[PDB]
This record gives sequence, structure tokens and C-alpha cells, in this order.
Amino acid sequence: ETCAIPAPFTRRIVGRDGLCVDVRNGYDTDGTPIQLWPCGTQRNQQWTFYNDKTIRSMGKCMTANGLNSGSYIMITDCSTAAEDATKWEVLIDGSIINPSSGLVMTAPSGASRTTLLLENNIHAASQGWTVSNDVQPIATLIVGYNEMCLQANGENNNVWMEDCDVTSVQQQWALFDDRTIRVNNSRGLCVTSNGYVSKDLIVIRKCQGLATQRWFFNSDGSVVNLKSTRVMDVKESDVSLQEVIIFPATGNPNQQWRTQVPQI
Amino acid sequence: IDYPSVSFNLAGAKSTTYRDFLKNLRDRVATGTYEVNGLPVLRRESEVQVKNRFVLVRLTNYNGDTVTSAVDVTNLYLVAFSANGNSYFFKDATELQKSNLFLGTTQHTLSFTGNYDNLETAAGTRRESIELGPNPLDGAITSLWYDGGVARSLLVLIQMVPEAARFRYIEQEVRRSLQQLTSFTPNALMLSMENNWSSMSLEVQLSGDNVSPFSGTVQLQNYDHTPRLVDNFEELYKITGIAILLFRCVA
Ligand SMILES: *[C@@H]1O[C@H](CO)[C@@H](O[C@@H]2O[C@H](CO)[C@@H](O[C@@H]3O[C@H](CO[C@@H]4O[C@H](CO)[C@@H](O)[C@H](O)[C@@H]4O)[C@@H](O)[C@H](O[C@H]4O[C@H](CO)[C@@H](O)[C@H](O)[C@@H]4O)[C@@H]3O)[C@H](O)[C@H]2NC(C)=O)[C@H](O)[C@H]1NC(C)=O
Ligand SMILES: OC[C@H]1O[C@@H](O)[C@H](O)[C@@H](O)[C@H]1O
Repeated sequence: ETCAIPAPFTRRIVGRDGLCVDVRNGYDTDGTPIQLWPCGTQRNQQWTFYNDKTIRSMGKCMTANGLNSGSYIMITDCSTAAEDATKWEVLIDGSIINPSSGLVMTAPSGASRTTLLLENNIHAASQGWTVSNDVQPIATLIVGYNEMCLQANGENNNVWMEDCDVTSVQQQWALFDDRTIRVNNSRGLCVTSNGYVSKDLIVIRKCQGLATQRWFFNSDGSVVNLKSTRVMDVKESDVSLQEVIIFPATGNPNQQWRTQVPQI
Repeated sequence: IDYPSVSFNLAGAKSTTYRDFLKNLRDRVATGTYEVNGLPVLRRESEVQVKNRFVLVRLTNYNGDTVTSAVDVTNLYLVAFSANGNSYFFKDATELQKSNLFLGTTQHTLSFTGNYDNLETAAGTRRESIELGPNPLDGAITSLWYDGGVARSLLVLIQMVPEAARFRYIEQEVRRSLQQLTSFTPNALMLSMENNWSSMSLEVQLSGDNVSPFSGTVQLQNYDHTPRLVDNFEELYKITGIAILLFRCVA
């Protein structure tokens, strides 16, 4: 009865292109901006989440310099900070949002040193974050519809459904922490949708953190495109190499996907 | 009492049919429930009226043999099974069970309990070395129908049904086992998620609906047997494909 209150835990923040969120140069001085940087052990890269909805490194709370689109994030004293620029929420869809303003943490680019900011929630992949101590992406087999697998073929620009062969490098995907899906041995390529409308095809584009490349693996078995609320669908009509597209949720089998981790 | 049923016939059974089976199974027990993060939490014991506490599963082997098992809707546990007029219950069998299950059948109490470790010892072998799949299942029914090697046989049923309903990862493995009639032994990861269902249930509930991170981490095994710890829902799901939650917290 009644969920016991958990103690403050320490984890890191993995986001765009796999980079970690860390305080610039490890300066614990109030006002220091928050930025991206390769994931290491450096204490300043560690964040402790308290029940007060506040996350803080080296004692200082993660604060939103301002509460409007464009304001940068930085650390500062919790006792003197604003009671809203210090409150954050971590959602399963991979969304880190500030309750009051409704703006979400964003990463304009995947280049380390990039200062993180508060922006309007457009569900782009630049707003996709995953907080955990395990900073690596999960390599897996994307099984679907007819026991076939999602296979990247040719010049890694197309994705067809073909008989599952675990050893086929073209059937191995890396579930990145920024909520994007990429080619295991070509993590620069992201599974992308050609649009936000039903029947819109699905191909392989360069990873740029667009709203067209942000996917959410719903617990119901479906994979959704947060921005369009459309899910991945397998064109039944096709005999072979059936293509995948984004179609309104229906519940049918060809909209079911099981991530079978081959390594973890 | 008359409890709802879900049946699965091995004779000419496809991977799809199996999938449909595990579907009806979940619906039957996930009734009257509030869900967290999309996953339903089995009704507490003090909420399920006896009339809807157990669900009957009907599994038939290639030669027509039919064995029925009663699963507790509150924990998705297998509590007893009956075949050819006879029924069996584990040593810990609560009056509730015998009192309401398989009335009209010669009931029997077993010399062991339904623990993965108890079953394992009674069986004389460990889950890790037991084969699962179409044949093992078929041969498992026959064995129970003839009240022989009941222990080791129960381990096949358990992993191929309740567990499958729990973890979609298992559902897959088994599904593939039917699709190309072969056999497989559970790997380190599989058994790893089997033994931590409760922990996962705890972690998920504590954080509450939508909250992604876990206050604590779940210990899972990798194929090589290398320790692995998931600290966030998505991670847990993506890896296990969990479908049902066991009430532990209340949030
Ligand atoms: C998904 O995609 C990722 C990204 O590519 C893959 O991960 C890489 O996998 C490769 C393939 O195994 C890894 O390479 C291995 O590197 C071993 C170490 O080599 C280095 O030696 C120098 C010494 O000068 C060191 O300085 C380096 O730090 C490295 O240690 C290399 O030895 C190994 O070969 C193996 O051969 C036999 C075993 O069969 C042994 O005798 C030998 O010692 C060694 O074990 C590989 O070449 C690479 O490190 C991985 N990179 C990353 C970033 O993860 C995944 O493999 C893909 N997933 C799947 C399922 O394939
Ligand atoms: O980009 C500035 C860098 O400064 C370093 O001192 C620090 O260790 C890095 O994590 C990063 O913050």
C-alpha cells in the first residue's frame, strides 16, 4: 500500500547523437551553462534526481536561465533559484520537460560543447533524452508483422521487410538514447519518415534530430512518431520486400513490433 | 464454479494462432484494472471475487490429449491442473483453490510447491537445461495426462504460457519455435527476466505513470552471463517486452 518515497538517485543524461549532459569545465559556480560532451566518469556529468522534481550536479540545481523558448540551461543555488526554473519532468517518450512553461530541453546540434536550452515542444529528435547509468545504445533485431525483420538495404536509404537472419548486418539496429533508430554499423543513418501523413513512406536519412526521425516504442507493441502520432505500418499488399509506412493506429498485427536484443 | 477459458491446440497450430492465444489470455486476466505506462497491474487479492479469481487454460497435444490448468488472475501463477478425471494441487494449495477448482474430479495434493527452485529440485534438473518448443510442449501434455514426470513437465508449461504472457520477449522465442519446429533451452537473459518479474513490477510502480527513471536498478543477465542493470522503463521494456505488471506498490 502506498508507494514508498525513493531516495535521491544518481544517473547521467544521454541525448542527441549519444553525447552526455555535463556542466561546462566542471565549474560548480552559479550560472555555469549546461552542454553536451562525450560520456565519461567526470563527477560533473553525474546528476542526482531528488523528489522535489529537481536535478542537481555538485549540489547545484539544474535551472532554466529563462522560462521562454531559447533560454539556456545552467546550474545554480537551489535556495536562491526560481521555483519553476528548477523543476523538471522525465517522461518515457524521452521527454525532459519543465512543468510551468511547458518548454522542453533541447539540443540544437549533436556537436559536443553545444549549450542545451529550453524550447517549444516540437518532439524533434533533438529533444529526445534518456537518463540512465548505462550510456550505450541497445543493439537489436526489429521483428514485425509476419515474423520478418526490418532490413536496411542497398545504399542504406530504404527499409524493407525480409526473412529474419540475425547474422545479417543489415538487420541490426541501434536504439539510441536520443530516441532515434540507427544502423548499427552506420550510426549516422537514422530510420526516417518521409512525412507526417498516413501512407508516408519510411526510408533512411542522415541523422539530424528532426521530428521525422524521432520514434517512441509504445508499450502496446507499436512504434509511434510523436509529432504525427502515426505509427509504423507494413504494407500488406506487397508480396516481397513489403515497405513500411506511417499509418494511423488500428491495432492490426502489421503494426506490432518486437525488439529482440541480439547483444543488449 | 465456471471460469472463462482460453485454449490452444497443437494440432496444426501456427505461430499466429499461438499469438492469438496469448492475446485472449492477457485480456481474460487484465480485466478490471488500472494500468501504469500502458501495462496493466493484476488485481490485488483483496479485490477479486472468487467467481473471477481463476482462469482455465486448455492445452491439447497432437494426439488429442487435453490438460487443463487453473491460473490465479492476481499473480498469473499456475495453481493446479487436471486431466482424465483427476486434478492436482501443490502442497501450499489454499482451501480456496481445492474448494472451487475442478469439482467433480479426483483431486490430489502434490509433494512439492510451485517455486521455480522447488519445481527445479523436484524435477531433478534446472530450467537452464530443459528444452522448450512444439515437441517439448506436446510431450509435456502427454506426461501430465498420464501423471508422470509432473514436475519437469510443469516447467515447460509455465515458461511457455504464463511467462510468455508476461514477457513478449519469451512470446517471440516460443513463437519462432513453432514457426520452424525446432527446440531451445532458456538463455541467461530469459531466465533473468523470469526471476525478476516482481522487482520490475516494483521499480515500474514506484516511479509512477510516465516517470521514466527507476529509483533502483533491475539486475538482468546477458547472453554471456554478464551482469546487466536496467534503470529506466524504456530500457526494461525494449529488453524484456514486458506485458503485465504484478501489484506490489500502490503509488
Ligand atoms: C553493432 O555495432 C557496433 C559498432 O561497430 C559493434 O561494436 C564493435 O564491434 C567490433 C567487432 O567485434 C569491435 O571490434 C573488436 O575490437 C577488438 C579489440 O581491438 C582493439 O585492439 C587495440 C590494440 O592495439 C586496442 O587499442 C583497442 O582498444 C581494441 O581493444 C578486436 O580484437 C576484436 O576482434 C576479436 O577477435 C578474436 C575474437 O573472435 C580475439 O582473438 C580478439 O582478441 C578480439 O576479441 C574486434 O575487432 C569494436 O570494438 C566494437 N565497437 C564498439 C564501439 O562497440 C557491434 O559488434 C555491433 N553489434 C553486433 C551484434 O555485431
Ligand atoms: O566543453 C568544456 C569541457 O570542459 C572540461 O573541463 C570538462 O571536463 C568537459 O566535460 C567539458 O565541460
